[PDB]
Amino acid sequence: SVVTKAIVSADAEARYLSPGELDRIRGFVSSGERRLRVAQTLTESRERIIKQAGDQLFQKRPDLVSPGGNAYGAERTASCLRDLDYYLRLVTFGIVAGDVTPIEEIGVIGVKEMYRNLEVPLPGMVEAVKAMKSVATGLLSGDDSAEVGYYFDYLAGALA
Amino acid sequence: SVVTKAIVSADAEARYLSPGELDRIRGFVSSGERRLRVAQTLTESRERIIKQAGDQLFQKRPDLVSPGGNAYGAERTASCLRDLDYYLRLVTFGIVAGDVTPIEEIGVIGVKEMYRNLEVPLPGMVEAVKAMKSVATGLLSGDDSAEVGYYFDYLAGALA
Amino acid sequence: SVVTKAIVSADAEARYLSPGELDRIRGFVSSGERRLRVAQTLTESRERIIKQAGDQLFQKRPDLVSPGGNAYGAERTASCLRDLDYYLRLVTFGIVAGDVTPIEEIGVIGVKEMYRNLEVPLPGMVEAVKAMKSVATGLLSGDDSAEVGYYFDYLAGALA
Amino acid sequence: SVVTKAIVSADAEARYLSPGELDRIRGFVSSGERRLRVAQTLTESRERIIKQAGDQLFQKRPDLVSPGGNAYGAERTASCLRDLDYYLRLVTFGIVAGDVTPIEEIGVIGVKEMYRNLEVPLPGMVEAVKAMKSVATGLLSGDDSAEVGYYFDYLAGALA
Amino acid sequence: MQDAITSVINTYDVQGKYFDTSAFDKLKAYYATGELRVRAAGTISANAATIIKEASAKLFSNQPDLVRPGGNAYTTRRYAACVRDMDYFLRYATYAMLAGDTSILDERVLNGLKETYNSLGVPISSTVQGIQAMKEVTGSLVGSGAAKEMGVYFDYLSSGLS
Amino acid sequence: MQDAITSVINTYDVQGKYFDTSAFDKLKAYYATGELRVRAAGTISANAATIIKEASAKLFSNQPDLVRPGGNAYTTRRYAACVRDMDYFLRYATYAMLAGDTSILDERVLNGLKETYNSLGVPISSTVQGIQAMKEVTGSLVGSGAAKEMGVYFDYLSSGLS
Amino acid sequence: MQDAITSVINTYDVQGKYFDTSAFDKLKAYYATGELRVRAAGTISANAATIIKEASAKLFSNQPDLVRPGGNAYTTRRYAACVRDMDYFLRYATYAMLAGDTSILDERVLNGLKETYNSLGVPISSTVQGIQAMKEVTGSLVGSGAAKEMGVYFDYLSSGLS
Amino acid sequence: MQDVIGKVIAEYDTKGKYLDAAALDLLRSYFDSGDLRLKAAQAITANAEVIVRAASAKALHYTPVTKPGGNMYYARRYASCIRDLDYFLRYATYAMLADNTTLLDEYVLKGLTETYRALGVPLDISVRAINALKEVVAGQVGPKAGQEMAKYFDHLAKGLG
Amino acid sequence: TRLFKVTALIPSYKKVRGGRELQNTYFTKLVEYDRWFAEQQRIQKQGGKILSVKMVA
Amino acid sequence: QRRLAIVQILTTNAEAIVSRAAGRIFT
Amino acid sequence: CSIDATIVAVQEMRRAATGYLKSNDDKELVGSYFDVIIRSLNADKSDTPADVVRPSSPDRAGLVLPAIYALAGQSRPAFKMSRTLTSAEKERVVRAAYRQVFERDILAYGQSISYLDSKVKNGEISVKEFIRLLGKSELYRKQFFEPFINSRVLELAFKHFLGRAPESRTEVQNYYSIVAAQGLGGLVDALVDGEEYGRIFGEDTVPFIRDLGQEAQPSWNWGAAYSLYNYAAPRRKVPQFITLYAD
Ligand SMILES: CCC1=C(C)/C(=C/C2=NC(=C\c3[nH]c(/C=C4\NC(=O)[C@H](C)[C@H]4CC)c(C)c3CCC(=O)O)/C(CCC(=O)O)=C2C)NC1=O
Ligand SMILES: CCC1=C(C)/C(=C/C2=NC(=C\c3[nH]c(/C=C4\NC(=O)[C@H](C)[C@H]4CC)c(C)c3CCC(=O)O)/C(CCC(=O)O)=C2C)NC1=O
Ligand SMILES: CCC1=C(C)/C(=C/C2=NC(=C\c3[nH]c(/C=C4\NC(=O)[C@H](C)[C@H]4CC)c(C)c3CCC(=O)O)/C(CCC(=O)O)=C2C)NC1=O
Ligand SMILES: CCC1=C(C)/C(=C/C2=NC(=C\c3[nH]c(/C=C4\NC(=O)[C@H](C)[C@H]4CC)c(C)c3CCC(=O)O)/C(CCC(=O)O)=C2C)NC1=O
Ligand SMILES: CCC1=C(C)/C(=C/C2=NC(=C\c3[nH]c(/C=C4\NC(=O)[C@H](C)[C@H]4CC)c(C)c3CCC(=O)O)/C(CCC(=O)O)=C2C)NC1=O
Ligand SMILES: CCC1=C(C)/C(=C/C2=NC(=C\c3[nH]c(/C=C4\NC(=O)[C@H](C)[C@H]4CC)c(C)c3CCC(=O)O)/C(CCC(=O)O)=C2C)NC1=O
Ligand SMILES: CCC1=C(C)/C(=C/C2=NC(=C\c3[nH]c(/C=C4\NC(=O)[C@H](C)[C@H]4CC)c(C)c3CCC(=O)O)/C(CCC(=O)O)=C2C)NC1=O
Ligand SMILES: CCC1=C(C)/C(=C/C2=NC(=C\c3[nH]c(/C=C4\NC(=O)[C@H](C)[C@H]4CC)c(C)c3CCC(=O)O)/C(CCC(=O)O)=C2C)NC1=O
Ligand SMILES: CCC1=C(C)/C(=C/C2=NC(=C\c3[nH]c(/C=C4\NC(=O)[C@H](C)[C@H]4CC)c(C)c3CCC(=O)O)/C(CCC(=O)O)=C2C)NC1=O
Repeated sequence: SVVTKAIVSADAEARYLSPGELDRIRGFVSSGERRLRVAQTLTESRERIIKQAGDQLFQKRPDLVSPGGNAYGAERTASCLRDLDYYLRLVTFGIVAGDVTPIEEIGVIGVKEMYRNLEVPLPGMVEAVKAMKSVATGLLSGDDSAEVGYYFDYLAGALA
Repeated sequence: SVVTKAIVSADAEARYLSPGELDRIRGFVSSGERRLRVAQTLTESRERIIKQAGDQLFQKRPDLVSPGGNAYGAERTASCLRDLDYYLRLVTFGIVAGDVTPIEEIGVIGVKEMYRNLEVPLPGMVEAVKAMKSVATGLLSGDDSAEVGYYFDYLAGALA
Repeated sequence: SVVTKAIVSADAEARYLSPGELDRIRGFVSSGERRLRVAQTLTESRERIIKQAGDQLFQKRPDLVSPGGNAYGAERTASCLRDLDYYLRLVTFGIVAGDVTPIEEIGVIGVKEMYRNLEVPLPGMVEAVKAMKSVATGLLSGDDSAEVGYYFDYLAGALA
Repeated sequence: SVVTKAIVSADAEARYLSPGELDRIRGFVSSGERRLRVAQTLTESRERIIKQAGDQLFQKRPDLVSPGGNAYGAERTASCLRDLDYYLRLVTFGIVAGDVTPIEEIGVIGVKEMYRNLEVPLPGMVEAVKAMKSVATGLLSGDDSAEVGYYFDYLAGALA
Repeated sequence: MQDAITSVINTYDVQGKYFDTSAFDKLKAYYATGELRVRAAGTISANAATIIKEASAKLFSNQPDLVRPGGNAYTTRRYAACVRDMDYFLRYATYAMLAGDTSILDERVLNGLKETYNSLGVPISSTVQGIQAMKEVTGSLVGSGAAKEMGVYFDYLSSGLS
Repeated sequence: MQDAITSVINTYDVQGKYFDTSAFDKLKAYYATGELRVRAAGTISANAATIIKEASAKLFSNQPDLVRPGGNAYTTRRYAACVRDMDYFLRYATYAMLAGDTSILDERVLNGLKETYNSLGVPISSTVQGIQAMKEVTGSLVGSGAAKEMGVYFDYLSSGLS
Repeated sequence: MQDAITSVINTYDVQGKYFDTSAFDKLKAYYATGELRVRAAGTISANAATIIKEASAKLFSNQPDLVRPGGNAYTTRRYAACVRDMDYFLRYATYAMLAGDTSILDERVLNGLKETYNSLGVPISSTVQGIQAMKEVTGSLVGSGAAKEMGVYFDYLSSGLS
Repeated sequence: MQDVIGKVIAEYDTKGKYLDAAALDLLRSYFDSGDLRLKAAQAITANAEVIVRAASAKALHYTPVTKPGGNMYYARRYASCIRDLDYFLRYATYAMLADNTTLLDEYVLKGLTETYRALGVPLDISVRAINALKEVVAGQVGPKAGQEMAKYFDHLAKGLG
Repeated sequence: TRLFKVTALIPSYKKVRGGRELQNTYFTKLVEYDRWFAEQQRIQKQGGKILSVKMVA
Repeated sequence: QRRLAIVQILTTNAEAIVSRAAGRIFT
Repeated sequence: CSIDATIVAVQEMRRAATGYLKSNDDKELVGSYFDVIIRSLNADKSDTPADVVRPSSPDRAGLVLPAIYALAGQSRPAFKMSRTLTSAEKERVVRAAYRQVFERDILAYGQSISYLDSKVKNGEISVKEFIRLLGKSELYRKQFFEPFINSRVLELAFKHFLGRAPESRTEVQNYYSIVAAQGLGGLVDALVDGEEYGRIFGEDTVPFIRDLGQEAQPSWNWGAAYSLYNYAAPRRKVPQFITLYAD
C-alpha cells in the first residue's frame, strides 16, 4: 500500500515519516471510503465487464480468434474469461491498496516469461486490458474513472 | 569473434594468452575455409531463402498477414521480409566470425525493446527464424547445416 | 579441462554452450586420440627424459653443481630430479586435459613463494624446464612436440 | 618522517595531534643531535664503508664476480658498488628522518621487479647489505650500532 | 605532504648526493625549534574553538554584509559551514607549523580551493580576512616567536587564496 | 575491441551489404596468416620477460641519464613503472598482432596516454626508442614474416605516442 | 533542484523581506495550474510507453535514414538507446512541469547532454525532431491546457539541444 | 513487510476470490482509525527525543547497569542503548502506522537476540526499558493511541523476552 | 575445498551508527576459498568474532 | 490556497507581531 | 544572548500569530511551526548535534561536515536488501544496483545477469557480493573496461563502486598498480574489499554517489570530481585524476 511505501522510504533514510509522506498517508486514509466503494462497484459487474472486454478484444484483434492464433478454439475462451477475471481482481486489489504493487507481484513480475512459455503475444494482453479499462471507465463515475484508469493502463503498459 | 573473445578474456586478467586459447585460435583458423564456403552458399541464395522463409512463416502463421495482423499490407510484409534479410545477413556474419558476437551486437542487444516499441509479436519472430533456419539448412550439407542451425537456434532463443 | 572451461563459461552467462564452445568441445574430442598418444609417449619415456634433462641442466650451469648451490649433493640432486619428475607428470596431465589448469593448480600457483622458501633459484627453473622441453621435442614427433613445447613454454613463463 | 606520520595520523581522524603524538615528536626532536652525529659519521665514512663491505661481499660470495656471474667485470663491479653507495645514502636519509620511509620510497618499492629485470640475485643483495651493516656498526659506538642496525635489518628484510 | 627533513632529503636525493655541512646545519636548525613547535601546537589545540570564536567575531564585525540577507554567511547552515572552514584553516596551519613546511597547506587546502569557492559562491577576499583575523588572534595566545612562525603559514594560506 | 574479421563485418554492416568477393578475400588473407600469428604470439608469450630485459638494457645503456638521480626512471618504483609500461606495450602489440587490427592498441593504450606522460613528465621520445628496441629484439626471436607483422604494430604504437 | 516555491522563497530571502503582491501572484498562478499539472503528470506516468511509441513512429517515418544501415539508430542496441533517451526526455519534462522550474532540466539533462551526443555522434537536429513529435503526441493525449505546460519544457529541452 | 491491507490482499489472493464484505469491514476499520494513527505518529515524531530520554531515565539511569561493570557503562555503550531505544520507538511507530507486527518481527527481531547474547546485552533490562518507553509513549499520546502502541511495544518485549 | 559458510558478529567500536546496521553486524555469508583468508583477516581486524565456519561443498 | 491565505494574514500583521515580542522582552 | 528571552519571544509571537488566524487548523499549524523553534532551542541544551566526520587514509585529508548541512533533505535514499522484502522492492534494489554500477539501467537494453539477480534476491549472496560479481562480469568488462585505458578504468571504477572520485596521487598509484597487475577482477576486489566500502555501505546497501550534501567534500579534486559524477564521464577517454594530481 501507500503506507508500506512511505515506511520503506523513511527507513531508507533512517528517519521518521516526513510531513509530505505523512499527509500522503492522510490523503490515502481520507480517500479510503471512495476507493472501497469503487472496488465494490467493479465487483458486482465482474461478469459484465469481463464478457464485454472479451467481446471488444475479439473485435480489436481477430487474430486471436482467427485460425492459427494462440487463443483460437473454444477451449481457450474458458481460460480467457478466467484470466480477465484475475486481472480485474488484481485491479481491485490495487485500488484498495492505493498503489500498483499487489498487481505487480501477483500478475506482472514474470508475466513476460509466463506468456513466452504459452506463446501468448503481449499485444493481445494490452488490447484485452484496454478493453477492460474502457468497460470499467464506462461504468464508473468520472472522478473514480480517473483514478482507476491509471491502474488499468499501467497493467496495459506492464503487459508490453 | 573467437580471436576477439580470447584476447579480451586474456586482457581481463592482464596476462598473455595461454596455450589453450592459442589452440583455440589455431582450431578456428584451420576451419576458416569451410566457414567461408558456407557464407558463400548463404549469400548466393539469399533471395530464394527470404522468399521461401516468408511463405513458410505466412502459411504457418496466417494471422500476421490476416486482417488486423502486423504484416498485413504490402508495405508491412515488405518490412517483415526486410527483417528476415537483416537476420540472414547477421547469420552470415556470425558464421564467418565463428561466434554469435555479430548477431549479439547488431541484432540481439535491445531487440525485445525494439520490437515491443514496434508492436511486433516475438513469437512471430521466433517462428520466422525457425522457418528460415529450416530453409537454410535445406541447402547445406549435414556438417554445415548442423553448424548454421545453432546460429539460427541462438537467434531464435534470443528473440524468445 | 577444456570442457570444464566451456561449462563454467556457459554457467557465468546462464545459458547453453555458444557455437564457439560447441566447436571447441568438438575439436577437443576430435584431437583427443593424438593428444592422449602424446601423453602416453611422454609417460613411457619419462625415466630417460628426466635423466637427460637433468644432465643437460647440470651441463649448462656450472654454478648449481658447484658448492653452495641447490644442486650440490647426491640427495639434493635427487630432490632436483624429483621436482623434474613431478613437473613432467604435470605436463602430461596438462596435455591430457587439453589446457594448463591441471598444471596451474598443481605446480604454478605459489611457485615463487615455494622456491623462495626452498631458496631454489628461479633461473634454475627456467633453464631446467627449457632442458625438459629440448629433450622432449627431440625424441617425440614434430606435431606432438609442437603442443608439448607450447606447454613447456607456458610452464617456463609461469616460472619466469 | 616521524612528524609526517604523526601529522597524517591526526589528519586521518580530522583532529589535532593527541598528547601521545606530541610526546612522540618531542622524543624525536630530543634525539636530533644523536641522529645528526650518526649520519655525519656514516657520511664521513662512506668510502671506507663501501670499500670494506664490497670486499667482504666479494670474498664471501666469489660467484658474483666469477666469470658467468652478474657482477663479473670492472663496469658491473662498479655498478655493484654504486648500488651499495645508494643504499648507504638511503640509510643516512632514514637515520635523519627517524624512520625507514625515505628508504622505503626511494629504494624498496619495486626493488624485486627492478633486480629481476637486471638479473641481480636478491640473496646477493641481502648478503651485501648485511656486510654493510657489519662494516658500519663496527665504526659506531654501542648505542648507535643498534640504531643503525635496525635500518640495515629492515632493508635486508625488504630485499629478502 | 612533506616536512623540513623530507624537504632536505628530497633536495639531496634528486641531486644524488649525501648530506653536506649545509644540510646538517639546516636539519639542526629544524631540530632546535622542535620543542617550541610542539608547545605552540599544544597551545593552539588548547584554544582552537576560542580562536575560531574571536576570528569569526572580528571577521563578521568588519564584514557585516556577510551575515545580512544576500551575504554568504546569512544562514545558520552557512554560518556553521564558514566556521568549519575556519576550523580547517586553523588545523592545517597548525599542521604546517608543526611540520615546518608549507607543503601540507598547498596539498590539502590551497589546491582547488579557489575553484571550489567559485562554484559555491564563497567570497575569497572575506576568507582571506578571516584567515588574517585568525592570525592576530593566534599570535597573542602563542607568544612572539611562535607567532612569527605560525603567522608565516597563515600568510602562506592568505597568499595562496589571494 | 575489433579484429580483422570484425572490421570487415562492421564495414559491410554499416553499408547494409552482404559479403562479396573482396570481403571474402580479406577474410581468407586473415585465415591464411592466422597460424603465423599464433606461432608468433606463443613465442612472444614465452619470451616476454627476456625481450623486456634486453630492451630495457639497450635503452638505459644508450641513455644512462634516465636512471641516474634526477632522471625519470630514477628510483626502484619508477624503474619498475618503466618496465611495467614496456611490458604492457609488448602485451598489447601481441594482442594486436593476434587480432590483426590496431583497434585494441588505440582503445586500451593510446587513448589518453600522451596526456598522461605529459602530466607525469615522461619523455615520450625515450619511450618510443624503447618500443623500437623491443621491436628489434622481438623480430630476431620471431623470424622474418612475424617480425614484419609485429613491427607494424610496434610502429603503430610509436606513431600513436607521437 | 528548485521549483517555483523555492525560487520565490529564495528571491525574497536574499532581499530579506516578506512576500509582496508580485510574490503572492506568482504563487497563486503556480497553485492554480497545480491540479491540471498533476492530472497531466498522472496521464503521462500512466501512458509513457504509448507516447514513446507514437513519437518514435513519427520520428522514424519522417527520417527513415536513422533506422536504415548507416543511420545512428541502425541496430537493436541503438534503437533501444534512442527510445530510452526519448523516455528520459518525457520523464524529465514531466518532472519540470510538476516543479514549475527548469532547474532540474539544466541540472540533470542539459549538463553533459551536448558532450554525450557529440561524442557518440547522435544527430542533434533529429533528437529535436523526436522531442517535438513527443510534444505533439503528449499534447494530444493530455489536453490543450496541459499541452501548453508540457510544451514550454519540451521547448526548453529543444532549445538546450539546439 | 506487509500492512493490514497487504495481509488481507494476500489472504484473498491465496484463497483466490475477490474482496468480500468482511474484508471491506476490516479495511474500513483500518481507514477510519487512520487519523488517530497519524496524530500519534506526528506526536511521537515531534517528541521522540523527549520520550526516549524520559524512558531511559526512569528505566536505566540510577540502576546498576550505568555504574561500572554494567553493560551500559561507557559513553559509547550508553549512546548505543539510547540508539536502540530510538530504534524501538521509530519501528513501533512504523508498525502502528502499518497496523501490523510483521515489520517489528522482521526489521528489528531478525537475529537481534543472538546479537544481544554475543555482545553481552541483558535481555531483561532491555524488556524493562521497552516497557518504560511504552508507558511514556502512552502518557504522551493519550489512552486511545497508547493502547494501540502498547501492542507493538509488547510484541517487541516478547520478541526479546 | 570450494566454499565456507561463515557466521560472524562484527560490533562497532569507533562510533554509534544511526542507521540500522543490524544485518551488517550479525550475518552469514558463503565465502570462496581463495577469499576466506583475507575475509577472516578483515573480520579479525574489525574486532568481530567469527562464531563458526562450516564446509559447504 | 489555505496556507497562502494564512501567509497573507501573517505578512499583513508582521510588524505588529515583531514589535509585540520586542516590547514583551525588551525594556 | 539570553536563550530564555528568545524562547519567551518565540512563544509570544506564536500567541500573536495564532490570534489573527481565527481557524483551529490554521492555529494548530502555525503553533506547530513555532513549537519547532522552541523545541530546537530546548533540544540544544547540551552542545550542538555532533558534526559528521569522514575518515581518510594517511594520503588524503580527513574532513568534517556540520550536522546542520546534511539534514536539508538532499540525503540519498539508501537501497538495502533485507532478504525478506517483497519481490517488488527486491527488484527495486536490484535496479538501483544496476543503475549504480553501469551508470544507467541496462535493462533498457534487455541486458541483465539473471542468476546473480536471483542469488541476491534469495539471500545466498549479499549486496556487496552482488556488486563485486556484477563489476567483474562480462557486461562491465564490455562497457567500462574495453573502451578505456587502465587509468580511466580506475577512475570510473572508483565512481561506480565507491561512489566518489580518487582523492590522492597515492590512491590512483596503488589502484593502478593493482589493475596493471591483476586486471578488472583484481581492481574490483580491491575497491569492494576495502575498509571504506564496508564502513560506508556494508553488506546490504547499494553504493551511491557521495556528492555535495551527502558528506564532506574534498576541495582539491572539486571540478574533476563533479565532472566524474556526471553521466558524460564515460564520454571522456583521457584520464583526469592522475593528470590532475601530477599537475
Ligand atoms: C493472476 C496471475 C495468473 C495469470 C494471469 C495466469 C494466466 C494463465 N493462463 C493460462 C492458460 C491460457 N490462457 C489463455 C488466454 C490468453 N492467451 C492467448 O494468447 C490470448 C491472447 C489470451 C486469450 C484471448 C490461453 C490461450 C491459454 C492456453 C490454454 C488455455 O486456454 O487454457 C495458464 C496456464 C494453465 C491455466 O490454464 O491455468 C496460466 C497460468 N495465471 C495466473 O496465476
Ligand atoms: C539489424 C537489426 C535491425 C532489426 C532487426 C530491425 C527491425 C525493424 N523492423 C521494423 C518495421 C517492421 N518489422 C516488421 C516484422 C514483423 N512483422 C511480423 O509480425 C513478424 C513477427 C515480424 C517479422 C518476422 C513489420 C511488419 C514492420 C512494420 C511495422 C511498422 O510500420 O512500424 C523497423 C522500423 C523501421 C521500418 O519500418 O523500416 C525496424 C527498425 N532494425 C534493425 O536495425
Ligand atoms: C608437484 C608439486 C610440488 C613441487 C613443484 C614441489 C617442489 C619441492 N621440492 C622440494 C625439495 C627440493 N627440491 C630441490 C630442487 C632444486 N634443486 C636445484 O636447484 C634445481 C634448480 C631445483 C630443481 C629443478 C631442492 C634443492 C630441494 C631441497 C630443499 C630442502 O630439503 O631443504 C620441496 C620440499 C620438500 C622436502 O624437502 O622434503 C618441494 C615442496 N613439491 C611439490 O609437492
Ligand atoms: C636509488 C635506488 C636505485 C637502485 C638501488 C638502483 C639499482 C640499479 N642497478 C643497476 C645495475 C646493476 N646493479 C648491480 C649490483 C648487483 N650485482 C651483484 O649481483 C650484487 C648482489 C648486486 C650489488 C651488491 C649490477 C652488477 C648491475 C649491472 C647489471 C648489468 O650491467 O647488466 C641499475 C641499472 C643502471 C644502468 O646500467 O642503466 C639500476 C637502476 N637504481 C636506483 O634508482
Ligand atoms: C530563522 C533562521 C535563523 C535565525 C533566527 C538565526 C539567528 C542568528 N542571529 C545571529 C546574531 C545574534 N543574535 C543575537 C540575539 C538575538 N537572537 C534572537 O534569538 C533573540 C530574539 C535575540 C536576543 C534576545 C545576538 C546578540 C547576535 C550577535 C552575535 C552574538 O550573539 O555573538 C546569528 C549569528 C550570525 C551573526 O553574527 O549575525 C544567527 C545565526 N539564524 C538563522 O539561520
Ligand atoms: C580541507 C580543505 C577544505 C576546504 C577549505 C574546504 C572548503 C568548503 N566549504 C564548503 C561550504 C561553505 N563554506 C563557506 C565559508 C565562507 N562563507 C563566507 O561567508 C566566508 C568568507 C567563508 C567562511 C569564513 C560557506 C558559507 C559554505 C556553504 C556554501 C553553501 O552550501 O551554500 C564546502 C562544500 C560543503 C562540504 O564541505 O561538503 C567545501 C568543500 N573543503 C575542504 O576539503
Ligand atoms: C536524462 C539524462 C541522460 C541523457 C540525456 C542521456 C543520453 C544518452 N544516450 C546515450 C546512447 C544513445 N542515444 C541515442 C539517441 C538517438 N539517436 C537517434 O538518432 C535519435 C536522434 C536520438 C533520439 C531521438 C543513440 C543512438 C544512442 C546509442 C549510441 C551508441 O552507443 O553508439 C548515452 C550513452 C550511454 C548508454 O548508451 O547507456 C547517453 C548518456 N543519458 C542520460 O542519463
Ligand atoms: C533497527 C534494529 C536494530 C537493533 C534492535 C539493533 C541492536 C544493536 N545494539 C548494538 C550495541 C549495543 N546495544 C546496547 C544496549 C543494551 N545495553 C543496555 O544495557 C540495554 C539493556 C540494552 C538496550 C535496551 C549496548 C550497551 C550496546 C554496545 C555493546 C558493545 O558494543 O559492547 C548493536 C551492535 C552495533 C553497534 O554498536 O552500533 C546492535 C546491532 N541494531 C539494529 O539495527
Ligand atoms: C596500457 C595503457 C597505459 C599505460 C602505458 C600507462 C602508463 C603509466 N605510467 C605511469 C608512471 C611512469 N611511467 C614511467 C616510464 C617512462 N619513464 C621512463 O623513463 C621510460 C622512458 C618510460 C617508459 C619506457 C615512469 C618512470 C613512471 C613513473 C613516473 C612517476 O612516478 O612520477 C603511470 C602512473 C602510475 C602512478 O600513479 O605513479 C601510468 C598510468 N597507463 C596506462 O593506462
